Amino acid sequence: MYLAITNIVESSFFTKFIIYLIVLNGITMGLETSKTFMQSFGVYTTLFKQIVITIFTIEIILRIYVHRISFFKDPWSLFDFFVVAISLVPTSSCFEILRVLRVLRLFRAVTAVPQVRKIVSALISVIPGMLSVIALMTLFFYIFAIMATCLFGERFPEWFGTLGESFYTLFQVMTLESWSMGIVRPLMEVYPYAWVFFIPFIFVVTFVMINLVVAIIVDAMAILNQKEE
Amino acid sequence: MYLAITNIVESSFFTKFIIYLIVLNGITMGLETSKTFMQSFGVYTTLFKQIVITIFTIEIILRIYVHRISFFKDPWSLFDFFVVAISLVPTSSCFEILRVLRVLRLFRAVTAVPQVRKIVSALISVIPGMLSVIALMTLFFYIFAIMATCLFGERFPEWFGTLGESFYTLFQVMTLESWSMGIVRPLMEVYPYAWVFFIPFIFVVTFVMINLVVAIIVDAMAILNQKEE
Amino acid sequence: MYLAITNIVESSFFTKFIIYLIVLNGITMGLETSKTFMQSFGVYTTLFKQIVITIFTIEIILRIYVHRISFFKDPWSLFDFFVVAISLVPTSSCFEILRVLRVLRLFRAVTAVPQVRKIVSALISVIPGMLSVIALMTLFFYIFAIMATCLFGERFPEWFGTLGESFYTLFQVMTLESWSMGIVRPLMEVYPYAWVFFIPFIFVVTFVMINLVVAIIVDAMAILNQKEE
Amino acid sequence: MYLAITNIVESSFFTKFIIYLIVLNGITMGLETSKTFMQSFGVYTTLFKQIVITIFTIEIILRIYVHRISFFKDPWSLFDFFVVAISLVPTSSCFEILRVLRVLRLFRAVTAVPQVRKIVSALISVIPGMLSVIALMTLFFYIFAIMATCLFGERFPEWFGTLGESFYTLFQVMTLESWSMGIVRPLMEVYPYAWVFFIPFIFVVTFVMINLVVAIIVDAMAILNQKEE
Repeated sequence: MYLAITNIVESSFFTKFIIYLIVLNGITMGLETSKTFMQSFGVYTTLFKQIVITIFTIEIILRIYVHRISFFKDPWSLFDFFVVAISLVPTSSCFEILRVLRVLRLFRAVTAVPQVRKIVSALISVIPGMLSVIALMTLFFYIFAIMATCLFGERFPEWFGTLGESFYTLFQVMTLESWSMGIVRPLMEVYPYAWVFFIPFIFVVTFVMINLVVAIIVDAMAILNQKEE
Repeated sequence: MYLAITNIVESSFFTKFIIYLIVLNGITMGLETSKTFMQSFGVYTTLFKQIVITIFTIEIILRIYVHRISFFKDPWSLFDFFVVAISLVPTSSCFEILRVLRVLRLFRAVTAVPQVRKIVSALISVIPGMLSVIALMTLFFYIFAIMATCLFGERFPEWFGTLGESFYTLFQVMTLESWSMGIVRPLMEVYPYAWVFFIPFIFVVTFVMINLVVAIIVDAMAILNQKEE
Repeated sequence: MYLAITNIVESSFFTKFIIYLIVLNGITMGLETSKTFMQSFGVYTTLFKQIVITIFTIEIILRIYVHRISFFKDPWSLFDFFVVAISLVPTSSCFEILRVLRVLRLFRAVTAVPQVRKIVSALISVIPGMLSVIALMTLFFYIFAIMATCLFGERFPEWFGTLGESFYTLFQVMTLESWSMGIVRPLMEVYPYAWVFFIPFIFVVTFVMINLVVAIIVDAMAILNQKEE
Repeated sequence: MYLAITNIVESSFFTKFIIYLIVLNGITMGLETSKTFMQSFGVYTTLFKQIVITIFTIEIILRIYVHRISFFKDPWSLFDFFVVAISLVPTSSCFEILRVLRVLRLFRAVTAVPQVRKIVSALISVIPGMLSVIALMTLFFYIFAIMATCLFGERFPEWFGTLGESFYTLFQVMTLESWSMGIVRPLMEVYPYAWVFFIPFIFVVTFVMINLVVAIIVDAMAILNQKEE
């Protein structure tokens, strides 16, 4: 009946069986990289793949059939429905296998007891300031990318062509690798005063990326210092 | 009258209209990078640019006409007058478009509610120590640049020529990229005991740049630990 | 007798003599690098090596003979038995000399007084969260290595061949050096939309490596704020 | 008399005159890099240098003559006597000009009021743990340099020759630049299992360099939490 199926979806036996077969498919996705193992057991492994994908679709849509609107409030349901919906089509560049990320559900069972609850609570509570931090960083990258494209546009072939590639190059200047010997020394061969555009930028955006660490450390100590009042 | 004009400058309708047209020309500068869009809609877009910068000078000087000395106390007024006055000349290397940075005014509206007030209060209160930190860093770069120019002056063409380029090269050694395979291995081909000039330097200035992070984290927790007394 | 030998193993004279000869062989392996010193005093030096490893095996197995099961509870015993048992064979790639690491026992005597007790207590207490952090990081490297092998498998010769080398290359992208000019610019010569695989990855795993620093700083202040209640 | 000379050494007029001429020689050592300025005003400038260094020796030895043993307790006296005594000889590799670092004495006057007293107190109090941290790091570099020299000794020409150069190369691996494309990819062309020597090392020593930041942040908050009891 309706009540019996809503019991049987929440059965720990069959749910742990879903976890069993999904970590099984995770390790045979680890085995698919070894081409010889796919030469040896190929039809068996693609049978494993196709069967666990169709029964994965079966169990997710049965989770819909039991909890048509009751399935809405769970962010883990947001996670697994993202995994089903975005990775529904396999006629693409083989990237179905990110559904292995479904096994992240098992790491709910480690979030409870051994002191990582405070860390994940800090990670959850750091959201409404870190989003404003990344919006400020997007504004800085926007204005500096448009300034860099107005300056170093024509005479530079590949690092400042479009808006997206100029954003990419200034992002790589933020990641702090070879801005001198990959970006500056070709640029000072033409423009002798392009250094005064980079030197504030490498300061300000890495300083904001340090301020993010400051914000998450004070957010991870606010819950600690809550315990004295 | 005079009072009515001082009311009409503070009208939320026309002020939000200024914000509307400034984010409009901000995304128009986002569109100027795509040169096909400038090929198609060019006269319209440059009409947009010229008209909104003319009325931008109009509204800023009207803000002067209403608050001749009352406009002095606001650091946001310092900001917008910097943006207008330094970027008043367009007969230069195309860099007018940093007045898009004016839309930073809109991010006052996010500074109030969602917990970033403590972060920006930490960033405001970190000033009178971080200025001494950057003065110490400037002194270290000064003495190490003059020592580097006395040592590696003649026999190296471009990394230690002037004072500014030597300061630049030691700054890049502080940014920690290819000091070995871009700076050391040509240097040890001539001077076999020039390593002991770098190895203290890469330690001391990166250690001070870590101490800056220490100072801003303790300043971002001082406001937190103030709330128990 | 049995009791007298269990006293003489704990004799401070002979135990500090073991410490004397083990720091002696530490600086002897510091001297083995200079091959002229091995040309001059070589037979004496290898005599020193063979005699101290023979008597080292003697004293460790005498520590077993006195404390057959009483020797179990010490993690320092785990350390020295690892050093003896894993490096018992010298017919290998010359790597016996990591038994010099035995002198780490002497740094127990600095762990007591001068304020490093709090640091080593933080390092001991940071274990049951940092293990979950490294398990999460291993899962991320697993899924991103298999996704990288699906995407950049065939047409790239050495950076994405097996599973281990693809894991290695994405680890090097985590170490943040030349992902652009060593990994991206050959990749964008073929795939024009392979950047959107890297740009989330370099964000998420370096952000988790920053979160590790957050966890160890709040663990090093929890013992501090313990002292007010 | 004797008392009057011990007053006249502490005269604020002549002491501020020493500070005046030492910042004067600081800025003209900033000017010596411009060789045209040395072409124009050269004899005057070297006259300035020679006269103020001989009167610098005069005032330092007068500080000795007034306070023969009373000059011992000051670490600033340790600083200025280091500056005079180690840099007394000018017949060397031109490196006299580090006595410009004497102007650091003026930054005592900024250590008092504007909140940096807590930062420099944290920097003073971080000593007896950070020395043990750097001793541990020296031991790690010692054992890993000897292991790297035993493994990659013969077939590698310049990165693993002596003990000092192998220490230097593993230090550069700690500085995290081109360990892959400068150190690994030549090494995996011969040894296919040398990666398992690097991958623990780049983890452990950068993790200890992060733990240094942890120690200095908790030391900079211990003085903060001192103010509640």
